Order: sequence, then C-alpha cells, then structure tokens
Amino acid sequence: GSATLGRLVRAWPRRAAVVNKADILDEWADYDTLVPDYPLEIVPFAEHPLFLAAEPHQRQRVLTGMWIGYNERVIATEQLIAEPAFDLVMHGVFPGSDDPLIRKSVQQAIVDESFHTYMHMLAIDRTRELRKISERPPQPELVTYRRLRRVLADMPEQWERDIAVLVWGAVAETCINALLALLARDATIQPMHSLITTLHLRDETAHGSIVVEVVRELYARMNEQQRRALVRCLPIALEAFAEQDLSALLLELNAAGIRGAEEIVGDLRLVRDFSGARKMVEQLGLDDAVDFDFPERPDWS
Amino acid sequence: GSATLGRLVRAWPRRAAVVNKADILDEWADYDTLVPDYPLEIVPFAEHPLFLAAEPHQRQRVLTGMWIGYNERVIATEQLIAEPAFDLVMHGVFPGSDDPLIRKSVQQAIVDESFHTYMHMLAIDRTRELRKISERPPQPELVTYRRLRRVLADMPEQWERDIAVLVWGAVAETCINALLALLARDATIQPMHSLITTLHLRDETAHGSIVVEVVRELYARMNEQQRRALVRCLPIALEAFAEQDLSALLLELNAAGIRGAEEIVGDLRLVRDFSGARKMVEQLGLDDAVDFDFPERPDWS
Repeated sequence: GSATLGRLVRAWPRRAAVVNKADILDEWADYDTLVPDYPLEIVPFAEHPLFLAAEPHQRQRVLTGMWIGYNERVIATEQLIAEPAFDLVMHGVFPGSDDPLIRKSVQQAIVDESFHTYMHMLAIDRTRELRKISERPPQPELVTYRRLRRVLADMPEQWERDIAVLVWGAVAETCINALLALLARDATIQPMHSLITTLHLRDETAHGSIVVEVVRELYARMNEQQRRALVRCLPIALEAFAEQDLSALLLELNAAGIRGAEEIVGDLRLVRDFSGARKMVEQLGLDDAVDFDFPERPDWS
Repeated sequence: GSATLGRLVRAWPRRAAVVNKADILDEWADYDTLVPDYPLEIVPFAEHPLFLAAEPHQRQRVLTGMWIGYNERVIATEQLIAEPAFDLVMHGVFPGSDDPLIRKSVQQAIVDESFHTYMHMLAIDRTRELRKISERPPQPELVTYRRLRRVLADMPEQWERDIAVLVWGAVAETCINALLALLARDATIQPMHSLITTLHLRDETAHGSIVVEVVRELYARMNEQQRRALVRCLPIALEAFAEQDLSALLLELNAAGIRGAEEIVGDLRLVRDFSGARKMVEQLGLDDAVDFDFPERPDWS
C-alpha cells in the first residue's frame, strides 16, 4: 500500500496524544488564576474602543468564554462530522476500504478522536470549576453541521449520503482551525490550554495526511457516479469550513455584559489552513475540477 | 461523588491498555507458525472421536477459525452493544448523566473500547495473513445483537429504547466472556493472543466497576416508569448473555471440512462471570425484583 500510510501507522504509538499524555487531568495540579485562558492578541476586537470601555473582569470573562466556546465546537465537530466519516470507512461501505492498512490508519484516528473529546471536555469542566462559571449558554448548533444537515435533507439515496458524510469529514480533518495552531504556540495563556492544543495539533497533522492517502485510494475504487458526487460536494464542504461565523462572538460579548456588542461584531485574521485540502484535491487529479477558491496558506501553517 | 469512580478515573492513565501497549502491532515480530492460536484444552469437542478422527490440519483450521471467530464477536459486541450505551450516557439523555465525574469515567471507557477494537482487528488481520486464510465469511449476525433488535423493534417510544440500550450495554460490560479470561492466562498459545486478552481483561475489570456506579447513579435520578423499564429488561438481557450458542462452532467444523460436524454439535463450561452484574443488581437494591438465576462465579474470576 502507500508507503506514507505505512509510516503513519508505524509512527502512531510514539506520536499519539493518548499514549504519550494520558494523564492530562493532572496538568491542573498547581493552577494559578492569574494566567489568562485565551490570548488577547488573537481576539479580533481586542482594541475596539467599546471593548476597552468595558470592565477588566468583563474582558476576562470574554477571554474565558472564547476558550470554552472553542472547546465546545471542537467536540461538536469531531462527534458530528469527523468521527462519522471515519466510522463509515471502518464499516466497509466504500470499495477498497477493507484494506488492512487503511483500516489500521483509520482506527488509530478513531482512538485519537476519542481522546481529543476527553481532553477538550476536561478543559471545559476544569475551566468552569476554576473560574466559577455556574451557567453559560451552550446553545448554537455548529454552523458547519447545519450546512451539512441541509445537504442531506433531500438526499434519500444511502450511497450518496455516504459520499457526503465522507467528504465533510475529510474537509474537517484536512483544514486546520486557526485557533488550534495559535493557541498551541501561545506562551502567555494557561499552560494546559497550550498543551492540549499542541497535543491535538500533533495528531491532527497526521490525520490530514492519512485522509489525503485514504481518500485517494477510495476515489480510485469508486464507480463513476460516486466519483462525480464526491467532486460535486467538495466545494460545498470547503466553503462551509472557510466561512466565519461572528454569531458565536456576539453571544459571548452579550454574556460578559459588554455594552454595544452588536456594534463591535458589526464594525469588525482567523482563517483556517486549507493546505491539507489543497493537497487532497491535487492527489485526486482535481486541481482543475473543484469550484472553490483556496485561501493562500496562512503564516502559522 | 462516588469514591470508586473518582478512583478509576485517576488510575486510568497507568491502567489503560492504550497507554501501556499501543505498539501491539510490533508483537508479531518473531512469529512462530508452530505455536497454536487457540488452546485445545478449552475446546468443548476436543476429545470427541469424530474430531479426533479428522486430519491434523483440519483440527488446526478449526482451532484457528475459533480464535478468529472470538475476535470478530468481540468487535461486534463493542460496536453494536457496549459503545452505543456509553455514547447514550455522553449525549446527556439521562438525568444525572451531565455529572463531570460520570463523563470522565465513561469517556475514558470509550477511548478503551476504540483501542480494544483496534487490537482485535489487528489480531484477525495478522492471523488471516500468517495462516494464509484468504476466503472466509464473517457470516452470522450476533446472537445477542439479534435478541437486542428483537426487543427494540416493538418499542415505539424513544425513552424506552434508551433504557434497553443502556441495560444491554451494561450487561455486556459487567458479564465477562470466559474466553477473555481463559485466553489471557494461557501460556501455550501465541503470546500476542494471551497478551491482547490480558490487556483487554485489565480494562474490562475497571469497566464493570464504572458501569455499576454509573447505573446506580442514573437509576436514582430516573422517573418511576424508567425505573420499572430498567428492572424489566435486566433479566431479558442477562438471559441473552447467559445463552449458549452452538451455531458458530458448526460453521467452523463445516468450513474445516470435518465429517459429522452436525453430530458433534448435536452431542454438545463456557459460562460468563456474572459477578459484575450481581454487584450491579445489589447496588440498585434489586435482588428481589429481577428474575435471573446467577451462576456460581467461575474459578478464573
């Protein structure tokens, strides 16, 4: 099979977050409240005069709410979008998906996503306890998921449903959230927050390459109509993931009690790294077939 | 909160198979064909004259097929029975399930089961390759899963379906396969086969305790009609897992080409350790209310 796939599979034990930092709970050991939860630097409205007009404790509440929000959306994306695409591959619904190397690589990724959910849930649970947050609004359905659920609405054919689920998961795993890399590299925020994002980024870097490899091999074995449908839904999913939703922002701002939240969000760079998906598209021989305009590779990538 | 739960959560990092034997795939490194896959000592028809009349290679195909059969049923059990009950706990439908300690303990078990699946899949893949087994049906739908789908098909009400899932999952995680314990301690079979089962047994012992605490905690928060539904389906589930099924062994004997297989099967202990579910029943205070005769806990327990 793919030598690259072979490598990623053999490398998993020494790379994986679950193997090498199972004791993440312990990282809250000697917590210090005075370190912030989220970097002000990457807050798009950090210097909006209405944000500066607020109380220092309101600004901190916003920083904290954005961190928690970030975590909630990571868990939702994984559970609703990424894992179901991995689960379909393991279920053998695609020809060539019975290959023992494809199955090994994907099942390893499933173990990782299980651990990612665990780390992010612990992040939320520990932040809430330690910052004394009794009840915040969890509320909004992921926007990416809403868009996916609309695609599937008028789609009776199971084989076509499966292509869509596979594509949405592939995009999700090959387009890296800006906040993942930015939080990973930040030395000003809580050490466990930068740790968790660092561990997650290390696994996700691997998942991106696995997906490029797996999708190429599956596209190769798909019938003509599966192939066309894959190329069809690619730009849709890609546009869904390129989209920025300010709606999350408004809610946090309003929650921390900041006056003129609507003007801040109105008056208002966190672009995903699409490089993995560019690589995926190219490996399909579709570097002329997909109606999507790839954002130029981000500086942190 | 439950002290036991607190315990198992803190111990998970040093206990979990995924942390301590993630490089299980390397374990095929010095493979020796001469060592059997399965212990003749625990094969029920090992001393049957018709099985003794077979050619040596045919006895070996049977031993190997039973090992593969075992692994296939483990994966099916984890994916169709156990995981869906853990997944229901995490998605919040039961009152009290929002508790952070229950969430930590169950998400840890989810990570474990992902890895159990990985280990068993590898076991099959490596066996098929090395024993040069190219064609084989996975064939029969799980008997316990068939029984489950039967019970579910006549439930129009989602809340009732939820109880059955939970309970079926609960019984699966508290009633230990004899094969799991018998293979773990066997010094005569391939060392990876006894390794895989030993690692899975370590994790499964903790899962049974977790499930006892979680179930008790969730039963307490349930409404009256949920209480009743849990109590009613417990003996139904216990019976499925107590049920001996001979159908798979028949296929193995036929696949191997053993003459008089039917008569060997018709002529035909592998009882689970129900001690875990015994403790669960007593933790619910339900000793008088469930109609099930627990077997005397096995020597290996």
